[PDB]
Amino acid sequence: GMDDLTNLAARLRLLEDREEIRELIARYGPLADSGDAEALSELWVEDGEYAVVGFATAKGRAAIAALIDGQTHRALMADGCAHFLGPATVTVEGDTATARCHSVVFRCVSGTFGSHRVSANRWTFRRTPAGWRAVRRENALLDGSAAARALLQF
Amino acid sequence: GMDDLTNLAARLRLLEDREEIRELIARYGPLADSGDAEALSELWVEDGEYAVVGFATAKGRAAIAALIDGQTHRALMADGCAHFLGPATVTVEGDTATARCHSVVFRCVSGTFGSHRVSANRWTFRRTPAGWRAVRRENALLDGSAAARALLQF
Amino acid sequence: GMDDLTNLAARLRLLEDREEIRELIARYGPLADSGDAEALSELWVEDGEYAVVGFATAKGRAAIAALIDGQTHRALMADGCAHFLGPATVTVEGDTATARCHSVVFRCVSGTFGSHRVSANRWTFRRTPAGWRAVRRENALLDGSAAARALLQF
Repeated sequence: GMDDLTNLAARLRLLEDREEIRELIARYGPLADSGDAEALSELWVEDGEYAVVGFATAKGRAAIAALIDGQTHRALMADGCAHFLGPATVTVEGDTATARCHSVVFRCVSGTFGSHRVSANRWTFRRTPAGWRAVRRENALLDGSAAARALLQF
Repeated sequence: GMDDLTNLAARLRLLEDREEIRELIARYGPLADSGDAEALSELWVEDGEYAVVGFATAKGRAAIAALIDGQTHRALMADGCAHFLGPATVTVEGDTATARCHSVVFRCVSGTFGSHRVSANRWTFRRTPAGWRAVRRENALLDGSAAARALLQF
Repeated sequence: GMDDLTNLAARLRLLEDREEIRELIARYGPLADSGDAEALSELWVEDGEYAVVGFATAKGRAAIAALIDGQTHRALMADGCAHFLGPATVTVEGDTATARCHSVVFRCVSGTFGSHRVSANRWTFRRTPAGWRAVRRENALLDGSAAARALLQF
């Protein structure tokens, strides 16, 4: 029955699921920008992937952590950077979910700030015994590329 | 009584309302950037409006879809663009609601990214039998214009 | 018992807490950009603080309001500005909470838009009888400074 105890519990769980998924996505940028490679990698399942058009795919937590520990990212941190992910649209289906959002990498160059990359992202998630975790993130530049538009599309 | 079943149901409904409204707003940019004109227009009620200072107002779903199908927007998509809407403040009052947020249109020009427009937005919504839908969106540039500040104000 | 009435009430309260805290943060930028100094200051407890590296700390609501009423901020509003705060990560612990987010100040200069400041923020909150309120906000530029990275870190 609508508004009975079992119904409220199901509806609350759905809100909790969505809020957990949004929290994962909102933690990415702070963790990246502070260099917390291990914790960032732990947003994903152990064999999670992070794919970017024109890059080698990072497969598994060690590889994802190695992106944050890597030269290029560390140099970006030394310049000054923000990995700014916007509000996500989220769809939950049982024990899986999908989100889409934009991301901008802001970079400080010569004492002024600019937009180093502007991208689309599509994320997938699954419910694990320890909570929701990312399964795959795909990212592409919104530079006219076809892939970026496809990542956003429903 | 606080925390009784009826009270929990009312409080849960309010959270659901706010999350639905935030989800509408978060879907706008992905739908715009992927060119999904029909679905974007369906964020609004049938006779919904989208007003921008110094532009003709788009009235009705066909007119709102025609903005995304239009030359100017399609050219922006070919350049590479992100319609980046920030987190919204939301106020629900019964079966209506209001939200305010910022939006930035990022555009790729000559292989680098910039901020093509930076704007205020005020959105109104109503509860329909099929869920929350937008009624009116108003937008103005944060270029010193009076209208943009008024859109944000409480 | 999981999913009993008392358990649902506790879980709902936690969602409400997080949504209230997110709403405080989402109101900051609209209030700043519209010049609503009083209401902006009332996001904080009476003796709340707003600290920015290399600035005098604003202590108390009058001082926080005086930032928005101040010359520098008013000139920024006349140029055209957006105080764009991204999605926050939020952790609630009882009657206190912490959030981290990015902020970008967009500014219109000579009819085009740019990123005037890009910053890290760490916010603390407490539950008051009138709802959640900010206690301290700290902000630093993501220009390579150590403080900005520390604000983001978990």
